[PDB]
Amino acid sequence: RSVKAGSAEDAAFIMKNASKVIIVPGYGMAVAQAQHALREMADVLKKEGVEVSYAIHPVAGRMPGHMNVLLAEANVPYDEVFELEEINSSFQTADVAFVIGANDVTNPAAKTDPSSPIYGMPILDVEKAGTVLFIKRSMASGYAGVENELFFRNNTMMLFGDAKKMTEQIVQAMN
Ligand SMILES: NC(=O)c1ccc[n+]([C@@H]2O[C@H](COP(=O)([O-])OP(=O)(O)OC[C@H]3O[C@@H](n4cnc5c(N)ncnc54)[C@H](OP(=O)(O)O)[C@@H]3O)[C@@H](O)[C@H]2O)c1
Repeated sequence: RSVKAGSAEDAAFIMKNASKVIIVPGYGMAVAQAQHALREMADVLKKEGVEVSYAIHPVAGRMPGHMNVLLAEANVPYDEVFELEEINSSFQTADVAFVIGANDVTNPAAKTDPSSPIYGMPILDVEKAGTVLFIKRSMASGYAGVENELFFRNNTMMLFGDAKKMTEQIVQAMN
């Protein structure tokens, strides 16, 4: 087994109702729907009084300064957005981590065990937050998709489905 239960229905808590998280725009996120989903989410939801930064290497997806496009091109802000080495703060208070579409960018293997097929680095210690929403089908390859057992601790994880189903059910249609 792993360590989760409700899919996006859970986001509503770590997303549309989680004092402190970090939208981690991975490959799907912006190219999934998050781009405009986490966009309205980071707004209609940040207004509730919840924080939302972005936990991802400054390259989690296609180009480098691109995942910030879904944040900018959509509407979400990048001032509360931390690339990588500075994520030590985002996840320092985030009692969650909406890890949307990321995959090898969060490979906590470096945080858990270097045995991984790669070497990892200062990823975005996402599992090291309250909950975590790794939204994607399942066999997410990415640049590595290796060691990522992060989905085995306190309700922190991945929510099978498309990043478009992520914010659509939580911030766009919980119940
Ligand atoms: N950006 C650059 O210029 C650059 C340059 C050199 C190295 N890198 C490195 O490349 C890595 C990138 O990490 P990352 O997490 O962003 O990358 P990935 O691991 O490259 O991420 C791809 C992930 O997004 C998902 N995905 C793809 N299409 C999707 C879709 N249509 N809808 C929903 N999900 C989709 C995939 O899983 P699912 O199919 O399960 O969704 C996949 O696992 C980093 O280690 C980085 O340092 C980047």
